[PDB]
Amino acid sequence: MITMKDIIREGNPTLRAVAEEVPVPITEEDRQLGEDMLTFLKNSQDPVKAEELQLRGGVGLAAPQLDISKRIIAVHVPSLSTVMYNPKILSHSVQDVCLGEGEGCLSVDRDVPGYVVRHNKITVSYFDMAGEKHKVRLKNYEAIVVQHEIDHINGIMFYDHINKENPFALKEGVLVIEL
Ligand SMILES: CCCCC[C@H](CC(=O)NO)C(=O)N[C@H](C(=O)N1CCC[C@H]1CO)C(C)C
Ligand code: NI
Repeated sequence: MITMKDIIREGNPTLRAVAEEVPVPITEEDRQLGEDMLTFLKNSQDPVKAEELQLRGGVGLAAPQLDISKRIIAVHVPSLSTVMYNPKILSHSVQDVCLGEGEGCLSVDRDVPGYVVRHNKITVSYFDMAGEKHKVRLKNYEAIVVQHEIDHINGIMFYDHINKENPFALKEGVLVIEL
């Protein structure tokens, strides 16, 4: 089962590499990995299990974070709960958005203050565990989570987006989500 022991941290080069496309039809191993990833997210959100297993809560996870350089992401937003294989953003809004409390990441063991501005709306295509294609329109928090995970498969970390000089600057027009 995935626990914090399996999640690599900032400094590990795999987090900055570009993940490899996975085969379609989906391999049984990639299917299994996806299942284990979703199970981790659910476990991390269960107050009791999170304590038992000493897990940090998370709403998304990308294969590279497990030192598996593959384009596989799992999301469990408290809704949206699924595993996306070879996900790609086909289009996005002009309008941007950011979480008022900033972002964190299971691979980052330090607090990095500041706004992470992303697109408020995105259209994403992906293959599910059965290798069947889906095209979904996401927005707000769900869009933020998916962009955070897709960034991982492109070797990008949330803090790469922070304006170090002015971390809480808010360009006129950007939306804010407060959880
Ligand atoms: C919103 C963008 C998606 C964040 C995904 C991460 C999980 C992760 O490491 N993904 O790669 C998470 O849950 N992080 C948490 C997080 O940043 N959260 C949880 C509630 C919303 C937001 C607050 O900043 C903290 C607990 C580390
Ligand atoms: Ni992360």
